[PDB]
Amino acid sequence: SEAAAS
Amino acid sequence: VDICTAKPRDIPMNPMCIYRSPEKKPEATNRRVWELSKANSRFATTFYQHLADSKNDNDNIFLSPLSISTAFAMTKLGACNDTLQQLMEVFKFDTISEKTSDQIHFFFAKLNCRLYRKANKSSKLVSANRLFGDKSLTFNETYQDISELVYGAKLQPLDFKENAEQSRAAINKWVSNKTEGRITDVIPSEAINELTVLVLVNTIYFKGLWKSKFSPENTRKELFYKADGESCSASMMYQEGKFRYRRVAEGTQVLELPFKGDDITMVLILPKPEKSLAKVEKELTPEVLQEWLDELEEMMLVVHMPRFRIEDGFSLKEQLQDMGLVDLFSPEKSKLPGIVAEGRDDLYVSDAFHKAFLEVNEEGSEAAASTAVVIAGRSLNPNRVTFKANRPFLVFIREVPLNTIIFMGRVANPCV
Amino acid sequence: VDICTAKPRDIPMNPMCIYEATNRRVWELSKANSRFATTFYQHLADSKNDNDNIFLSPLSISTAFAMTKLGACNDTLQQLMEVFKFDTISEKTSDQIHFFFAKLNCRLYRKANKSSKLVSANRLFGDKSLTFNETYQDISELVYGAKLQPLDFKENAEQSRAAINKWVSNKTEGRITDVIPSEAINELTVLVLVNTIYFKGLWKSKFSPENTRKELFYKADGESCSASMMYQEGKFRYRRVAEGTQVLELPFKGDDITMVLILPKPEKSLAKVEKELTPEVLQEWLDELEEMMLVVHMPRFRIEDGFSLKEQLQDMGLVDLFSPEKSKLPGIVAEGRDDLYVSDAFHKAFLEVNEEGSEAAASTAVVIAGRSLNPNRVTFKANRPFLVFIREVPLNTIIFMGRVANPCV
Ligand SMILES: CC(=O)N[C@@H]1[C@@H](O)[C@H](O)[C@@H](CO)O[C@@H]1O
Ligand SMILES: CC(=O)N[C@@H]1[C@@H](O)[C@H](O)[C@@H](CO)O[C@@H]1O
Ligand SMILES: CC(=O)N[C@@H]1[C@@H](O)[C@H](O)[C@@H](CO)O[C@@H]1O
Ligand SMILES: CC(=O)N[C@@H]1[C@@H](O)[C@H](O)[C@@H](CO)O[C@H]1O
Ligand SMILES: CC(=O)N[C@@H]1[C@@H](O)[C@H](O)[C@@H](CO)O[C@H]1O
Ligand SMILES: CC(=O)N[C@@H]1[C@@H](O)[C@H](O)[C@@H](CO)O[C@H]1O
Repeated sequence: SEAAAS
Repeated sequence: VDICTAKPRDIPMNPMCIYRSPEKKPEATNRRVWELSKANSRFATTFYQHLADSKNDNDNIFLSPLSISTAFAMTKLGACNDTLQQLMEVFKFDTISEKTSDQIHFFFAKLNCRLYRKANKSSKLVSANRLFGDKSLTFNETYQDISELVYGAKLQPLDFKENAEQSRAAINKWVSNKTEGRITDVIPSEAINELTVLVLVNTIYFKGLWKSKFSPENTRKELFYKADGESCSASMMYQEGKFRYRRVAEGTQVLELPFKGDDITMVLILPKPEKSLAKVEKELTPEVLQEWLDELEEMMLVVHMPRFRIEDGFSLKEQLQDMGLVDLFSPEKSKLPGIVAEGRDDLYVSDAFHKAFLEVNEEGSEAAASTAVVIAGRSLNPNRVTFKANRPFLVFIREVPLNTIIFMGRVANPCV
Repeated sequence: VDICTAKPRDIPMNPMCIYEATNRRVWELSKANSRFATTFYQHLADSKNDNDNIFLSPLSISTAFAMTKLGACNDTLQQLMEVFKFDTISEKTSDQIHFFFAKLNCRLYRKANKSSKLVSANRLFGDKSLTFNETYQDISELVYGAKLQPLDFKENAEQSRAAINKWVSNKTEGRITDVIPSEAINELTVLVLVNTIYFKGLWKSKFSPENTRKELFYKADGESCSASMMYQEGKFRYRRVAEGTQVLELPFKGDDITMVLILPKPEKSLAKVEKELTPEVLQEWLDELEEMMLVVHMPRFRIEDGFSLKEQLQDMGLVDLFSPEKSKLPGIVAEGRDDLYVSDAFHKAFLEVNEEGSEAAASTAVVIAGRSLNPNRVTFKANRPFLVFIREVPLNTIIFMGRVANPCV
């Protein structure tokens, strides 16, 4: 799983 | 003086204003950072309920509550009066009884220290904060210092007056970089103009591998049943093994899939085919979700979970407003005197945007398949529990030791 | 004289009756042994419950009957050539096969490296009152390192049986303790030809005991039993093939001896794979394996199998040898007896697998003129079995083969 947020 | 090992007395907050949280009504970890974790989750769950309610049942949803909490907690540093109060209430920081608004930040630094341990771990969980101010303005020295000391946010000067666009391209480049390219164009072209003085930004990036492998060889196409009563073809990952699980109210299934390291996991909430996910969401209370998590027990089962990519982006202004955060957005009522020094005390937030990315599959890589799994001499109980996620479900990626919800969302359509 | 080094003529083979080049010969024999292996396994499989364990060393069995063939004649000799496929080796004389079998054994058990232990020990047991033909005795000792030990079968069948089983136990680090059943040997027993093989290798990639977990294993008809499942992640020569059948190779230190596991797709039956097994089918698979990163789950276990070989072998072609009327083994006893036939032949194998590596042992005893014992039996059918092979790569020899079904021990 790869997750990113901004 | 390292904040991660500092005593509250080694870190002077000198806040412009203070708010006293009203009076209320474990496991070898820190009492305070544990309470802040609880707070962030109350905001997480609540905000998610709101967001999902304004969303159509066929839409995927994904975001980072931690990211949001962190950004606004950063903004609270210069908040005062009713803006300061609302911030404390909406983000539930006021539920850490009789604690002053300035102490929250010390606890938040301690929470961040644990979260981004960076130790010789297996899964990667990093975070990056930064303040982009106009080169011409003069920001508060304490605001500048504390933003750096507590949240590691530097103050990079940009030229919003003359080159807003060039400044916007700078910000976007930074975020893209801090998110391994997964988050691009966070800030809309329209936004950021000559009157823009501050752009506060938080980024969170995660990448982990499954502790229990989903062999690509076993992935196959299966029908997914959307909310609109129709179906579509999805890539279904398959495996059998032991995972913490629990059948809760009305046949809803809760499953935890850990990543290498055990520190972080993925929790899935799958309602029985009968019950609609909208109901589970409406009932998904902070205390309910917590009960469910505590009831998970290791158990042998079959897992049917789709591969999928989710890209969500939206403005937080409306949702946050309906939740009680009004002053912050009002040019007339906003109180942020502790941010910009000398004048311009009627500074307010013009907009707040969130953009999140999520990819789930076997190897974690988008490349082809280079792995397999061989299980010899296995004979499981013919009556083993089965978890088949071919209908909308909820997803969370949490840091267990702290019980922090790093990301959350809904997979309403994993199809292609 | 050392046969390993010697050449065709340097060894005076004087068999009574009859019916690189040394390297291509040895190879052809390895193929012959392989052929017998898969064929015998299928017949053996038909006599068992698809959910029962099956372990055996085809090589051991092939060696004991080769040894026995040194005194065979007529059809008996011929049938022996065909049943064990020695008759497919580019030769002319039934006696030449022995020279290459010696060459093989030489390469199999005599090496410098010896990263893994693989030993063999053959021996003959003749009645203390008979005069055994001297050529047969000398040739058996030369070609198979099998000395003829005296035993009093006429007055002490039991003392003797225990004696032989004990000799076998000594050559198998005590893993094979009762190759010969209780009443298999009696006063009329003339000779007992025996083979033993002992192996013990270390995983080239051992498993960590820390990663081993208990797991409920459900027996087909019935309940469960706790099982120790090992876990490891790494690169292995692997390959998923037709109908979802997986072929996985686990090499031992040195890479000259490996263990090949074969498993059907879940819910698909193994019997289908066994019915299509063949030296070539197996070779096909072995050639398709590719290096791959994979997770391997495999139980810690040991299985022991024992049985008579008479039935299976007769159905395969060996009829005469067991017939008190048609059997023709004139080249064994010079004076003392003359109606020699095999009453029975027993085999017993042992396999143990753990984190450090693997351990296997076997033995075959061909009993002459003894009492034909009725087929023994120990049924405990389990479930979802996988095939296993422990072969020596350079020599293309299947040392051990079987079906692991009960990982509960
Ligand atoms: C906000 C802060 O930095 N604290 C001081 C406060 O202690 C002092 O009384 C005041 C002058 O009266 O100047 C600052 O506000
Ligand atoms: C409502 C308002 O603006 N006035 C008060 C101000 O008198 C007080 O000194 C300050 C300290 O937090 O809190 C508010 O700003
Ligand atoms: C001792 C005896 O019984 N005579 C035969 C002999 O004629 C034959 O040449 C030899 C070859 O195997 O086998 C036996 O020795
Ligand atoms: C690890 C990676 O590939 N990401 C790159 C990094 O190599 C580079 O140092 C950085 C700018 O300093 O930009 C990132 O996007
Ligand atoms: C530079 C400036 O405007 N002075 C204020 C100062 O009066 C106040 O004590 C401090 C606390 O936040 O914040 C500064 O910005
Ligand atoms: C059936 C039988 O005993 N007859 C033949 C005999 O004529 C022959 O001289 C001898 C030589 O090997 O082989 C025997 O099998």
